[PDB]
Amino acid sequence: GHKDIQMPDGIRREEFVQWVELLPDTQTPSWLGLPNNAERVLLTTQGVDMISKMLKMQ
Repeated sequence: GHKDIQMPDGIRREEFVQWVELLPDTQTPSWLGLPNNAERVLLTTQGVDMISKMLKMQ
């Protein structure tokens, strides 16, 4: 949505490490610049891959 990542205003490394350690942890592909459906596409591909592996299994 309208929210976006804000770069730290600090000038020392400690502020940067505190900021990254305090990251929201709700990473979405939109962080990378990719569309948010990229995760859905990747999960679909992984599910198809698991289906193929299970089919090869028997």
